Amino acid sequence: SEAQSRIQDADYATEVSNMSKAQIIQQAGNSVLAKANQVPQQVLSLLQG
Amino acid sequence: SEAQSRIQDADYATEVSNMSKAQIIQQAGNSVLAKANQVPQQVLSLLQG
Repeated sequence: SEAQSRIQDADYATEVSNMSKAQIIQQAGNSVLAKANQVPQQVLSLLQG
Repeated sequence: SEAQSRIQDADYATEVSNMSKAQIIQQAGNSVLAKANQVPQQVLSLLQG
């Protein structure tokens, strides 16, 4: 049983850190997606209309 | 998709300048045409009639 515990029974210590890092990266990705979509309208500024 | 963008999708920066150039030439040519049609009647001026 202790043997089987070493292949199954994922250690939460690394898993929670991975979850936090993934969520942070997802938030950053949403932010940068918004900021990138905020770029083009400078061309409308060029059009001056 | 980026590759297809690099072939289509005219750069607006050059297009706006080209449009400004074309409009300026059009207006200047119209004015010069008016002047050219305003030239001839000196021949009537000669006739003194």
